Amino acid sequence: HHHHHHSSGVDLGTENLYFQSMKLIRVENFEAYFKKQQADSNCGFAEEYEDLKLVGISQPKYAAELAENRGKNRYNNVLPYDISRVKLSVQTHSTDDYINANYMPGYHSKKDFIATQGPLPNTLKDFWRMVWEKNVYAIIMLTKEYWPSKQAQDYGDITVAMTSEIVLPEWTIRDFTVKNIQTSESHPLRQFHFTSWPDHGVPDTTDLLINFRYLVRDYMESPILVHSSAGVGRTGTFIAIDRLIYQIENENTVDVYGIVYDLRMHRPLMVQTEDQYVFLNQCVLDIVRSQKDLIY
Ligand SMILES: [Cl-]
Ligand code: NI
Ligand code: NI
Ligand code: NI
Ligand code: NI
Ligand code: NI
Repeated sequence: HHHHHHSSGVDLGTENLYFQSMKLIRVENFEAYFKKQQADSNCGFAEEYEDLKLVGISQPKYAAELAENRGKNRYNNVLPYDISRVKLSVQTHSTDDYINANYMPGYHSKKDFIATQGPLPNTLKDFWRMVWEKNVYAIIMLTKEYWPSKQAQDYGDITVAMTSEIVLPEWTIRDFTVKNIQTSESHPLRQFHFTSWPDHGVPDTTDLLINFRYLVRDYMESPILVHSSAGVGRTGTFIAIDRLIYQIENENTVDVYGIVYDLRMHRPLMVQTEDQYVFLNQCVLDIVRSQKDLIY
């Protein structure tokens, strides 16, 4: 009974959704389209990106604005929308449910990812609770510590213990156990840490992002938790490329505009600069160029 179509003049956000929330390009036409869009200092891509700027930002975020939850946001202007926020269980009051995090769609489902900020000192117990309560098995950390290394640490009613650390040049892979001290139930956890993605910036090469993503997929119901400082820019770019690669492999099509549109509908600022958006397109170009008769 929830399936309905809106009349005009009811929600201008929904009208935009129906009208222009997609720009689908077949891979066979993508090199020609990329050439057009990158001309004159990326004018075409800049227009796509500026058309995305107000998407999603009219949605309510009352929980995020509660006085009780102010200390739980890193920035007073990066706030989770109510509709997609990760709601935690409650012990003492309703606001116990709050964390600056959102469910983000991936290629396969609407809860494929949780996008969140790197924990604060006062939200560290909440962050590991989320990991526990939402059955997270993979964490993706994009930066340029909230976990133990030496011995087990308790964060609230959860104990975390490190079981492996492999340091590589571009990234680190850490394994943990996450154990509810009240119930004794333990889950495994793998953390994939990309170690030089600059804030507001992009990795040094497209291979680094693509190969890191494929590392995440080869080394993994349950959400993938992605975080960065604000939980939007690098986090959104990561999720986007993952969605794009699946769309290229399974469909023969690309929709960077539509995937970022969809991200913005679930959390603010996803893919936070124009260069990150252009970078997603250069990633696609390089994937397309690498996947590419005698006459008698
Ligand atoms: Cl950082
Ligand atoms: Ni229904
Ligand atoms: Ni439905
Ligand atoms: Ni219908
Ligand atoms: Ni409606
Ligand atoms: Ni900054």
